[PDB]
Amino acid sequence: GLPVMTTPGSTQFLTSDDFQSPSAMPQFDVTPEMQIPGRVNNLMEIAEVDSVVPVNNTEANVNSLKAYQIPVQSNSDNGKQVFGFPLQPGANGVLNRTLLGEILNYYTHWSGSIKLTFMFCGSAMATGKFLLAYSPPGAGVPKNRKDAMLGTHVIWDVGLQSSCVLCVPWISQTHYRYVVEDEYTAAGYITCWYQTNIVVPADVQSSCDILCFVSACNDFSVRMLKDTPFIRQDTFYQ
Amino acid sequence: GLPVMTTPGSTQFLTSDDFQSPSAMPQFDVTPEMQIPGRVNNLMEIAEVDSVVPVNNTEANVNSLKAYQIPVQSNSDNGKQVFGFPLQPGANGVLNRTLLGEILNYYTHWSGSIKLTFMFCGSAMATGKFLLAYSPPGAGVPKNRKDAMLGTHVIWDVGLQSSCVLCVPWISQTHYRYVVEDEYTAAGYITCWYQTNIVVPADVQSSCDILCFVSACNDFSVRMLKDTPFIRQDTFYQ
Amino acid sequence: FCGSAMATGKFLLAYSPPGAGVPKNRKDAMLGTHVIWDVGLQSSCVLCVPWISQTHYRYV
Amino acid sequence: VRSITLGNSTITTQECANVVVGYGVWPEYLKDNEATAEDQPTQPDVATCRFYTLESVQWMKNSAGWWWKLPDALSQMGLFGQNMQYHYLGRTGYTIHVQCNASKFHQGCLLVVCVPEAEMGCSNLNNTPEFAELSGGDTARMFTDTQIGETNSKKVQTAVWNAGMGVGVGNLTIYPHQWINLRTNNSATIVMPYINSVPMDNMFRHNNLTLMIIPFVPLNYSEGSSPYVPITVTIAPMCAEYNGLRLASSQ
Amino acid sequence: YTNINYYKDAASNSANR
Amino acid sequence: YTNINYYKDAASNSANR
Amino acid sequence: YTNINYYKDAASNSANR
Amino acid sequence: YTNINYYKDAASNSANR
Amino acid sequence: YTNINYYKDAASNSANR
Amino acid sequence: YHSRSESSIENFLCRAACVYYATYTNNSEKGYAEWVINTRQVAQLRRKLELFTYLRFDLELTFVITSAQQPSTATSVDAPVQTHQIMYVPPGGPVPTKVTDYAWQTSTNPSVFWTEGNAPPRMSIPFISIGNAYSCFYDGWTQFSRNGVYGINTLNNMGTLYMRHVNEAGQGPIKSTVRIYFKPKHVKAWVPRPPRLCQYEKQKNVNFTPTGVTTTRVGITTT
Ligand SMILES: CCCCCCCCCCCCCCCC(=O)O
Repeated sequence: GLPVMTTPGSTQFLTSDDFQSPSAMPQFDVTPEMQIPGRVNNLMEIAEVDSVVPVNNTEANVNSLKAYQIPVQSNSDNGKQVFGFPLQPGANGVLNRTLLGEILNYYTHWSGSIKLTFMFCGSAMATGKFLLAYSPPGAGVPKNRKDAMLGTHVIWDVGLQSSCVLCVPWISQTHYRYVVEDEYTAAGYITCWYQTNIVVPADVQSSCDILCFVSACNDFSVRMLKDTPFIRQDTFYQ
Repeated sequence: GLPVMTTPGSTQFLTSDDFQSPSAMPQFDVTPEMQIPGRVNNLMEIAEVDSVVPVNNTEANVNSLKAYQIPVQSNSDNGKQVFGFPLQPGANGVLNRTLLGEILNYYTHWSGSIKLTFMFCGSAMATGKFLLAYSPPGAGVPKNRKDAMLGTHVIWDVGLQSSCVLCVPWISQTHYRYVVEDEYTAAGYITCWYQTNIVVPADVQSSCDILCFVSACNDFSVRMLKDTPFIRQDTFYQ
Repeated sequence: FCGSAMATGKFLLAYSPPGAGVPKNRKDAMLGTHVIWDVGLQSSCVLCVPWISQTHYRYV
Repeated sequence: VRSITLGNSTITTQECANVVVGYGVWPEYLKDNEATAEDQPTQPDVATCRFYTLESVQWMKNSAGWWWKLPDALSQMGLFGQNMQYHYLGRTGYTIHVQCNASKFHQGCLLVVCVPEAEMGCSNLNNTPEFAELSGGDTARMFTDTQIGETNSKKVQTAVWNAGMGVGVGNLTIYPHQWINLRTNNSATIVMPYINSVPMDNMFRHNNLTLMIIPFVPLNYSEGSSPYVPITVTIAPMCAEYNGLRLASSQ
Repeated sequence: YTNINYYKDAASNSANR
Repeated sequence: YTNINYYKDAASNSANR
Repeated sequence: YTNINYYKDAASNSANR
Repeated sequence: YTNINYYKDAASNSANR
Repeated sequence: YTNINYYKDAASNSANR
Repeated sequence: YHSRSESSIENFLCRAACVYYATYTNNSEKGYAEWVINTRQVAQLRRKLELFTYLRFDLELTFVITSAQQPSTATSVDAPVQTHQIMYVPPGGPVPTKVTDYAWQTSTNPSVFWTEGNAPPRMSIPFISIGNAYSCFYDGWTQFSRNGVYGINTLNNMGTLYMRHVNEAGQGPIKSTVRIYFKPKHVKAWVPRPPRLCQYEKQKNVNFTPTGVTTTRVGITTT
């Protein structure tokens, strides 16, 4: 026969190889294809769908819908903090289990802007202004509205808009950040502050709630497929 | 299938082979390339950079900067020797650990001219002439200036030039010389002698120092990659 | 510079606009307009102090 | 003869001073095609791209050498330090000008070398050196002609002949460098570009450059000559860029 | 080789990449 | 053969010589 | 390859599909 | 393949059929 | 095959016959 | 008339070098091996790489796996051929804790199964850095406060290799050693650096003990 020489890697079974193999059912006639709605071609399409963020992830709220409710009320002071969490979409509990966070945990590196949407769910009679800020790392988390407003921020008026869409820009020294927590690739902090106050008429509940949504923007990408740490097993399922 | 016949060398792992192998990360999207200064394409570029030669490699000077300092002073006689070392760029301590010598110790054969530069580091008031000579082998090292001047040599006047660049020519019976010491490929000797004297005015230090640099010329080349004898190990580094 | 031809030296000549005090050290002085004068290279240095004022004219 | 003006500051050199330009690359602003941060960069220009003069050191007869970590050395210099404090990311080149004048009756030779990513070793093998030992900001850190003992828990191994990096000191010429020979020159000028594996970086957590001045031939003179010979270092940031404006960092 | 199907069935082909 | 890439990824190629 | 007979006898050929 | 001699010697060829 | 060099080095070639 | 082909960066680095080897025995549930991937535990390849400050290359991986029969008391030990599994776990992925762990399902992790007596397994890896080049040296810290870890180790987040016997243990223990070989290909190098002179001391830093610049000779004229 033709002279050949076998190289290293012969007879190996690499789980990510791409080779042809003989068919066990020659000339099998497959069922005709049928148009089904909702075809998906890339996991980024799933990652780009807004999902409700459990910002209130206290131990007493994770087993109910209170985890998604951000309290807000009329205060007697100024510049109080509403919430604050690190921008760790793949490692922080706040964003870990959303659609974006679940897609991220199948990968090792990520890059791109993050779309944050806040919808005010109080009465139509309520008014108020909020300061939503993103602080790049290097310093700590901002501790007051003065520190928060020195970075990227927007002013949200619930009286004018029931939904504010804040797109957190990608500001990093590297092209990609690790999905797991790593200080070398810290992404910063997201905080919200009272710009003026919640103001309501008589016979209106002063305590209201805000819902936060998260999704990837158009420039988002992931790399280095891996097994997720969210599913595990001890024996085969019978 | 197609008839084939396996030849000797099948299934072997040769460390210097050049074959294709399956990728363990199909369709991985690499980080974009970025322009970085100081791109290096050949080790000869490193070998062509001048490095300071420890000509004074006595036991009391190798743990300080005195190893690089060549003493020079005003004498009461004529034709005294300043220094002398064999032209063994890969085996002699004088040139072993320079940039050229370190590149050479990764290889087995070498060929080409060697650029030697001497910079006088005395006072601007000092004057003097030196005879820098290269003696091809066959006889011994020259023992006096008369013997030294019979071979290749140049006259260096520190009063006219603070830096003299002597390019030692390639004179060998073979196209290449061994990096290791071998008498069959002896390269000769480099010596320096007082041509007239160091002469200084009053209130000027008569003792001065000379720095020597070495680098490969444009015709230099190396062959037969090997492991360097300068790094070793006993256990894995933890 | 009217020293001997054998002398060498470098000097920092600085002009500080008002608003703060006079500079008290070389670190403060070098933060404003300044030039480095080497007597070994030039026996005469010509520093042209720029006009920096809020008004077009200053009182004599 | 030749004057270099940056902002409102000027230095003068000989018309044939032979300025050394890094790896042949002049400093430049980050291009769009190789940028990853999306926010608009801050380019202060004249306010930051100017010559800053650090504290002078004295070249003694037994001096072993000095070093400065480049971004840290200018962390308290005018608006450059303020922008460093107020921005998360930054990139910049440098123009390093080293001045040392002496009479024609003096002798000595210095190596002025700019070392990228000069990771240094610790006297204790099991530890790494602390920030105070690695850098002194404006103040220069001194090399030692002796070997630092292992007792010291977090000091830098400052033996000159290994240059604190476990290498041969005479092989430092591979990095961009210039020789100050008192017989011929009284200054050295090295222009270095931004060298990193990423387009931008944090200026406080990463020291991109290290300037080393090492006397290869010791200073000497006869009795009567001036015994005090200072070395003065003047550094100017070039094409300094910043990103990620937020609250000021404490450090 | 670069890309040649060795089998008569489409299921035998390598992945769509 | 002389030179034909058998894989769809550039990392699979042999050395640049 | 795609389809090349390696033998001189028709009985050596693969199935008719 | 169909018919290609892999060797430089005629004795290496297959049978005459 | 008949004659194709599989390697980039001349020393890898078969004998001169 | 003399070519410099063999002094190219490619030819200099495109040679397979052992970077580590690990052992594991089939006589326990903890009979697996792990290794955090790094190129700084061996002197030779580390020194070759550290001639430069930044590098960018693809990698060819080759494993040499050998086994040795351990002492046993059973008469007539007759073991079948052994099959091994090597799994790569990127950072953040679940890690095995025993031989029979569920993590060995390797549904998404890349893994290779290889049987003894065959050619060594081999796979290719692209340039997988989050930066634009690999870094051999890093004069900085991991924390913004300049406390804690200092040096090149801050940038090492390349993952972990796991190795185990696939076969169930028989009548006698078998101890296996897997040798890992790295071969950079398509190499790009920047900022040449002085060759390492002092011997290496630690994996995660550049710590050294001072050593003389060269070997010595008697006098300045000795030939
Ligand atoms: C069974 C699949 C095995 C997959 C193994 C993947 C190995 C990860 C790649 C490691 C790259 C190391 C780069 C070294 C960087 C440096 O020079 O510091």
